[PDB]
Amino acid sequence: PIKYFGGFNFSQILPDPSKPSKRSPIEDLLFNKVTLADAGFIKQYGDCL
Amino acid sequence: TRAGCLIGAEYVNNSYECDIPIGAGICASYQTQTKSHGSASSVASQSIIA
Ligand SMILES: *[C@@H]1O[C@H](CO)[C@@H](O)[C@H](O)[C@H]1NC(C)=O
Repeated sequence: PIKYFGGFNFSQILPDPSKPSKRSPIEDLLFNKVTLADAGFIKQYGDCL
Repeated sequence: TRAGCLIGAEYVNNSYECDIPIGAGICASYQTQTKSHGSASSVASQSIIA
């Protein structure tokens, strides 16, 4: 529950509880960058209607 | 489900290991349910559970 590991800050790579996809900030950045074809999220990709 | 429309299977809120991958985070199997308190082998619906 606590995230102190001697000073090594893993916040940028640990999952973000304050987001719906629960991706890490670095994971969120990576998913936002690669979006030429993939929408970056699967809110509507499940049915594509 | 995101994979599509599943017919003949009932959703289970519990989490077992995946036997037959349906897709999009869903897996199905053949299960005999005695929890129905009636007929175990012949459950009230089709015996396929996702
Ligand atoms: C123990 O680790 C916690 C984080 O879980 C930290 O806040 C605290 O300073 C540490 N204390 C000692 C004595 O190492």
